[PDB]
Amino acid sequence: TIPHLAIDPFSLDFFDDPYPDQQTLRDAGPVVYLDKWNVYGVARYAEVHAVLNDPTTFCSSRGVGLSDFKKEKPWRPPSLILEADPPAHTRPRAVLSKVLSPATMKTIRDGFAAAADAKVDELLQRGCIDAIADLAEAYPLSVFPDAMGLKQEGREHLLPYAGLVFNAFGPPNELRQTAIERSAPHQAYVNEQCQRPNLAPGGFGACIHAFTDTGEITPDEAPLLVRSLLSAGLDETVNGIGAAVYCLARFPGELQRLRSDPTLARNAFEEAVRFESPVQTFFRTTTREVELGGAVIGEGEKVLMFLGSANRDPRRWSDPDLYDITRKTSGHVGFGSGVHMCVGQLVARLEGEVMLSALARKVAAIDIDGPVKRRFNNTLRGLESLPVKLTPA
Ligand code: HEM
Ligand SMILES: COc1ccc(C(=O)O)cc1
Ligand SMILES: [Cl-]
Ligand SMILES: [Mg+2]
Repeated sequence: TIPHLAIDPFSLDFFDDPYPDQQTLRDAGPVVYLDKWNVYGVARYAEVHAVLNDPTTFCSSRGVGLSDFKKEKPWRPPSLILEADPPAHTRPRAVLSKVLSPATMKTIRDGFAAAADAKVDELLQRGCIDAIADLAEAYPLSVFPDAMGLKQEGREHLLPYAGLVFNAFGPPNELRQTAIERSAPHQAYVNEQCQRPNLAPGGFGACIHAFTDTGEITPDEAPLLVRSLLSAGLDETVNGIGAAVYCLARFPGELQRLRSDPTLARNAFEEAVRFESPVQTFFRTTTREVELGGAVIGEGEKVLMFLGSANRDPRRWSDPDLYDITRKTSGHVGFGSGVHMCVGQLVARLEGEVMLSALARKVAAIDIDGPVKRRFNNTLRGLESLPVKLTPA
């Protein structure tokens, strides 16, 4: 009843061009079985959405990577939020929600916007730049470590650690094993910065610690919760901004619409998140036997959700392969859905909005002018190098 496929969704060949294989995964059936890794897969929008919104059956506390925490040891102590189910999930989630709240966005918006404007003006003086290293990476590194309240020393470990986190959700292939091997210096840096004295008062990390006074988290929970914000947030946002720049270069009509109404910047970034889905995949583990789209899945089984495929499923989206900055993007699963839906989504949207606003107001054209290179990661989709020439408005 369940079709078995040999597609490896963690192979370099798949990362290089995943979209034909994603259609094969969708059209095979609502539920497939991937023989390469012995997991179930759901690639259509309806089942991916249903699984995300059924946390008592499709749980997160046994890991959201391939590894089942009931069978194997986690490579680092489990996240208190990502790798937890309700009710244990609830109070750490509430703390991060308040630390990254709408009210908090007011305190950082002016500096985040000012840094984006300044970066675009700096890049316009150079003309020919790498939109990853010099923009998609440089901009988040210029605002987010400061807003966390990190010291200057050691920040060279931040991008390597985020790459490791997302490679470690994958299967035990070369990308994962290379990342975890000799990763101790990255872990040691990150764990040290999670201690209260190393976090600047007023920043995100210090505010997490301040919530230990309230009873929502204990002081011994706060370092692991800070760790969540040094794990998530950097690489996915880098990849989303780089994909937006790529899209505005490949779809010049959409850059022109954005230039004509810069208030479309926020939705232009949301559409980039749907289009690219920087987080391609996550797993759940079944807590009981369950029927899903006619498929009977046993207990204790890993279920792979193709978020990127769900965001391109023609059963749900018109012209899913087009970048459309006025698309009604509500309902996309690029940030997840349900109790775990990205608690950092307002920070992500702020960074993406203000960068795309700066481009909309200052740049007349974005032309690819060098070899484009893909960045390979077991969980993240994104570019390594994007040489462009920026023409000033
Ligand atoms: C475009 C950028 C981003 C994308 C595509 C993204 C994607 C996601 C997705 C798909 C989830 C759901 C995980 C699941 O269901 O298991 C998630 C959760 C989460 N994200 Fe993001 N994220 C982004 C930016 C950020 C930022 C900027 C931060 C921090 C400031 C962040 C921190 C988190 C955390 C802590 C969670 C766990 C929430 C929970 O389990 O309740 N992410 N993210
Ligand atoms: C969605 O990606 C992540 C990765 C790590 C964490 C965490 O370490 O809590 C949360 C979300
Ligand atoms: Cl760590
Ligand atoms: Mg400082």
